[PDB]
Amino acid sequence: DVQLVESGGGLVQPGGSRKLSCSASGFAFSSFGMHWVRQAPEKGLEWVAYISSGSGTIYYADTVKGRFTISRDDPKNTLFLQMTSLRSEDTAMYYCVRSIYYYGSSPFDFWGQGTTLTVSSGSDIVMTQATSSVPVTPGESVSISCRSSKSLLHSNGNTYLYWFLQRPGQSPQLLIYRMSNLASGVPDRFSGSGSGTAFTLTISRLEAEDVGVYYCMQHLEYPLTFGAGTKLELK
Amino acid sequence: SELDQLRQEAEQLKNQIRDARKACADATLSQITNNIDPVGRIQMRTRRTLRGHLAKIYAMHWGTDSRLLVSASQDGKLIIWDSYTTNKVHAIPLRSSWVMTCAYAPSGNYVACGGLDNICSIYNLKTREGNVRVSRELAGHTGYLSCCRFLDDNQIVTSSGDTTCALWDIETGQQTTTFTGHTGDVMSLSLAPDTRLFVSGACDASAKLWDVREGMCRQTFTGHESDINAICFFPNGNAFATGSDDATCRLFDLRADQELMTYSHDNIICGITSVSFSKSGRLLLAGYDDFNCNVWDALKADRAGVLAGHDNRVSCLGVTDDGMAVATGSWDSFLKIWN
Amino acid sequence: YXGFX
Amino acid sequence: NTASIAQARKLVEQLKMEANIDRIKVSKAAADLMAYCEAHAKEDPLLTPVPASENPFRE
Amino acid sequence: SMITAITIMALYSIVCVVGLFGNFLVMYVIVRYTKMKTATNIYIFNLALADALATSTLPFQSVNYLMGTWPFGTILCKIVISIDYYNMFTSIWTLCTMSVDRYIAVCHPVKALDFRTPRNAKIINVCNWILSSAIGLPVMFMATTKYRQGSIDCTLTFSHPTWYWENLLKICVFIFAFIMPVLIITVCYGLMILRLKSVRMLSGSKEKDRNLRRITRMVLVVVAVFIVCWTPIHIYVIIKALVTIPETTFQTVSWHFCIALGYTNSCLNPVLYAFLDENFKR
Amino acid sequence: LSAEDKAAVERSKMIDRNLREDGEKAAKEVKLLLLGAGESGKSTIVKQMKITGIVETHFTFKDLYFKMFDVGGQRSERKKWIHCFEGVTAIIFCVALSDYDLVLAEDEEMNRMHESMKLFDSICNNKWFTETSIILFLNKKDLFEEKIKRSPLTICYPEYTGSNTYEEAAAYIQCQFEDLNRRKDTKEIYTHFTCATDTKNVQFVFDAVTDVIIKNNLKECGLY
Repeated sequence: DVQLVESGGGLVQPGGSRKLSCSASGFAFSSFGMHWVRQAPEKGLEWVAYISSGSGTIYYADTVKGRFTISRDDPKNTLFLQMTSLRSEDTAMYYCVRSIYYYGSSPFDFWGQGTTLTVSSGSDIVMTQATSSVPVTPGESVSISCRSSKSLLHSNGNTYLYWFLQRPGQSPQLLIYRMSNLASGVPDRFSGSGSGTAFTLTISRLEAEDVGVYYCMQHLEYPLTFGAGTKLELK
Repeated sequence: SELDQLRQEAEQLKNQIRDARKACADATLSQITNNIDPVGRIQMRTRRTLRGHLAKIYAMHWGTDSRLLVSASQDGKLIIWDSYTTNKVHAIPLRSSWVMTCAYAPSGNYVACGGLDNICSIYNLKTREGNVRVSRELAGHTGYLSCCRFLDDNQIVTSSGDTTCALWDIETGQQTTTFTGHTGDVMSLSLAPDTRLFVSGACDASAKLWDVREGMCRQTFTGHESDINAICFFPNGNAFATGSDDATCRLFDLRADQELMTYSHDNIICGITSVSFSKSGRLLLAGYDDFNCNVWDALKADRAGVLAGHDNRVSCLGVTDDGMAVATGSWDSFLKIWN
Repeated sequence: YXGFX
Repeated sequence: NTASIAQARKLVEQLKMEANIDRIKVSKAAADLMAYCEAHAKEDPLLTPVPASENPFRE
Repeated sequence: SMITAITIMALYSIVCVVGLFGNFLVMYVIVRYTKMKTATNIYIFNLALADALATSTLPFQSVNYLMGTWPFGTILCKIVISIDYYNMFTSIWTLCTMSVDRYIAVCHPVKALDFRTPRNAKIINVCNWILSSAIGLPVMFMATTKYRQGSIDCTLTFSHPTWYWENLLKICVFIFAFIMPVLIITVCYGLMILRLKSVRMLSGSKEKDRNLRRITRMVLVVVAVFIVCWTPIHIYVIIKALVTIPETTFQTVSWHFCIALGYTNSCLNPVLYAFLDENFKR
Repeated sequence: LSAEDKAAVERSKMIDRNLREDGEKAAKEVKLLLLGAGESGKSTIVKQMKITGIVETHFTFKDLYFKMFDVGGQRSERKKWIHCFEGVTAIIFCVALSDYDLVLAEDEEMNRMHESMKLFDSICNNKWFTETSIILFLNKKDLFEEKIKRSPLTICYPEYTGSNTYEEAAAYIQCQFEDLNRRKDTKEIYTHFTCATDTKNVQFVFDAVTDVIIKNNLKECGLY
């Protein structure tokens, strides 16, 4: 049973410091490139930091480099994020995300429960979901769209586009990796297609639990960037 | 004198079968194929060298996507390679390092291996935990595991030094069908394309065709003078070659129930360790103790080419399902990809 | 060695 | 002794079956192999190598 | 006159061309066949590299002798002098390291199992390079061009008192590049031979006794070649530092012969180790 | 180039380093192949070196980690798997001295002791074991002392003309086994007269293994 349990959140004054922790159990933590992703209260997902398996490679988002430090303690199966000079714009839910990279793998396939942080009072690829919400009725078929400011198709043949679903009150869940691959455990009623710059996630015979916000994400190059999200409302 | 009357009756049945085979040998494939053009210059080059094993390699198997392959070595490691990039995808540590065979499931979800531990271990490559785990240890053979091939994610056929072959139900771990009748160590087996039949090669210098679902030997093929180390079906399932210690490869047609051709050179005296056909069946690739791989014209028996890139015994080889490449594995601890 | 002076 | 007699009738039973199979002529058998090679020769990349742009191990 | 010049040039050219050709051939053979799997091959490779670098300085010395002037400027002057000292130390201490490695391999086999890994051999070789740089860099800084009586001289300069720093440098070179290496090599190889005399694989049959004899001969030859090649130049340097000896054509030829004989170590080293190695004979 | 392959190439190097570090442990291993006819005293030696095909045991002695493989039950042709043991440090061949006088079985071709010589001949002269040291444990010397009092060695060696003392018989038996080695100059046999109570035999194998390591190191260091 795979578990990631974040802790350390709370209310902090601006300019202060706070260390978040992510506790891993039920899998081979060490061989997993961890990722911190955050979500502002009424906003979308934003990638924060990445530390590879073995800690050999570390990447930060522009808005956090210099201030945040990501680390991992492999013997105790724990991930850390040391934050300093906290601003009001850092107030968000912080998700710990595991991601293993090899031929045919499914990155970003498990997200933590999230911990809440409250702070008191260009070259990046732009991901575009032009439709902010869609009203649907059960049994019908929906098509969500996403576009990238750059081609996501690589010379190796892969197109690095991921779809996530965030149900209300829960953490995001991987649906599609590399545009067409169905994530493990996801019903075959989801399917993804596209070419190069424009992409489509299609649901057939949508059920009740399918309601939520759908995010696209590019993994072509760092920083990883998400779409604003498309919400599925019941009629 | 019942044993006397039976031992003499077996000779009459053998003579009847020999006579029946002679009766339908009105010609030889070699004279039938005299008119077709030779294949000519087969100039294969090494496109990749797979480094990382630290002992002799005894087996490898291409995945059905023609990109991943698994290799087994006496350093106790089962390595899965991405042959396009040479990246190692997995390194599986084996409980027993005395392995002789490995296999890739056609689904890609599992690998198998085994050897002098007399056990066929099944490994789950797609766990939620993120690492590779032994999912089943198939126990019951009484000699070393010489070969294994998946039928699907739940069934696998094994060959053993105990002179038997076996069909296993992986879920229950039980031998559901046994294949007895060989009188010497079984060294190699080859699955028919439709997986309804398989052929086995044994140290009695005979090959036997087995019906998987009925569990008995349909046909027996003799002709080799020494150990059969290797065997491979013709791509349409109607024939199969047989690598042997007698420095010969004797293609046997199933429906004609006899040898069609021998592939040998007067200056080749070493054993053959491995055989495989190209996608169209025109080329027969065979690995030799003399450190080389020879490429034979399967229709005309002329040698078409040589792969000389190893410093020690070539112990295994295989051709991708799409035919695009052949991999060779060697006692020198390297694999090479050729096309 | 010993060269250059 | 009891093992040689048990194997002896099993060998006769197996030989009886093997003798009774349907066999085709070698000429017909040989023709089928030739027909397969020609029909599939064009899709064999080891026989007729493909351009480097079509070659995964050179791309 | 011209006779002595010609002969000295010939000596230098012989111990230059032969040294470079032999060491480059060794480098090629190592890179293509052997491969860096064994600890010994890494030592032999680094030794051949250092020795080729050392032999690469000989044409510049020959040219300096022929014109009696250094035309290559202060840049090359600095670099050449530093390279020459760096090579001397790296080659000598590589031979010392190899002698210690063989002594450990024979006398302490259990500890040799953990110590003699190729990773450790690379680490030790790199360490030898750093310690040799600890002297090569100061030599590079102190090296400069000075106007001589004739035209210009690429030599070494010293702070006041000049005699003090000059004698210090000479003494340090003599101790660390001759006395300590000779002692380490001789002791290590003596102990190795003594241990080998009491091994059941070389104390029985006449063929096994012949094997022990050839191993002992190998050791004695390597030690003798090192001593014969390096001792005369060091003796000459000490004599010229302690006693003002009048200059003669005979003194010039003998001096340049002693230098060439020092480099003869660099010329015999690849042949002795690389060519006369049973492992290379395959 | 290398968008997500960078993390894949990084993963390949991270597990390629663990292959190197796992081969460094294996390179320090002393590999021992235990051979011998059934009941020759193999399992007594296993107990001595201690507190399904290839039964394995490991032990430490004088800071050397030994790994010993007892082929055990392996009903198959040796020639098909024996080459797997190319490169073992040493073979330990156990011989039952007291088996020399054992009566032939119902259809037995030859007596037990001569069967041991045949196995030794095949192993010692095997093409895969040309450069492998053979250590010979002649076991059950205690039982031999009882048997030789009443049963003459001529039952086993019809050509033997000596006396039935331990010293004459033991030396002759040892000689008969060692004479089978056709490659004495390249291969060395280490003969010990162990028993059920002997304890210096583990020291004997350590001393024999140390000489083998010297040969390997001399070969590697170029001195051989």
